[PDB]
Amino acid sequence: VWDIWQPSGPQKVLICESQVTCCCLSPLKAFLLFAGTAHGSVVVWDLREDSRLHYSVTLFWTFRTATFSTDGILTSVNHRSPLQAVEPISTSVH
Amino acid sequence: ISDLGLMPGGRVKLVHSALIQLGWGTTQTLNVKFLPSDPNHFIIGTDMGLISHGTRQDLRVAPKLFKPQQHGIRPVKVNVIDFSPFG
Amino acid sequence: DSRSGLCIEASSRIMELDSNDGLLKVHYSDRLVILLREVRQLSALGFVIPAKIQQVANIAQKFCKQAIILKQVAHFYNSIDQQ
Repeated sequence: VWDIWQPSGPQKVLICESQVTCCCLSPLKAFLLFAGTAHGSVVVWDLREDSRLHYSVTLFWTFRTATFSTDGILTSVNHRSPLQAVEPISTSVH
Repeated sequence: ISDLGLMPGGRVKLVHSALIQLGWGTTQTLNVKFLPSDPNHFIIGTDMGLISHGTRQDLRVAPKLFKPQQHGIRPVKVNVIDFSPFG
Repeated sequence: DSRSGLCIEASSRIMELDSNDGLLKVHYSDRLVILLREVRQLSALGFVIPAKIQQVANIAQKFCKQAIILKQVAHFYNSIDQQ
């Protein structure tokens, strides 16, 4: 994660275990980051979180890993089928 | 059950069907794109060279498919879908 | 000849990976990919699909789905381990 106008150097980084694809962002504010896994599961990272309880390194730079993936509690929504695309659906009018 | 953080889950679920007109006999999709204006509308493309239309709320508004002025099949295997960001 | 003969299902292992890292060992990764392409291309091209292919193709879907949920369970466990 980096910005066009910022100087050289990534601003943030997210990490996962399996192949990540089908990535998108939150359209209202930077609260969540979404991605579809190659093996059909869904993940989302908490963007609006301070840097703590994450492995850091010198030269400082700090990584960030935090999500509860659909890999945990079993359900049907996974359908055990690779994902193709994800998109934020701004239809909440309830 | 969760990670050892302060984060939401995935208890909510809704499921919608597709490929009713398209469907060995078992077909698949390749790409989906929703409508920025009314995000309830969307289209889905398939390898068979066709793109279907649908929505979420009223599933009988215009259940048509998109096709060029061609005949036969032409399974061009559509791989990128986008939307013109204008009125 | 060699790929219809009672495809062995994927199984996970933790004995060879006694480092708190579970891994699924898929045996016939090729058969799945081939059959998926097989039926998809024959359908699109307006070609006949032999009965043999459709039987195993439907089976192949079963193996793919099961392999994925096995990965999910392994991933869940591996997450527990990291904690």
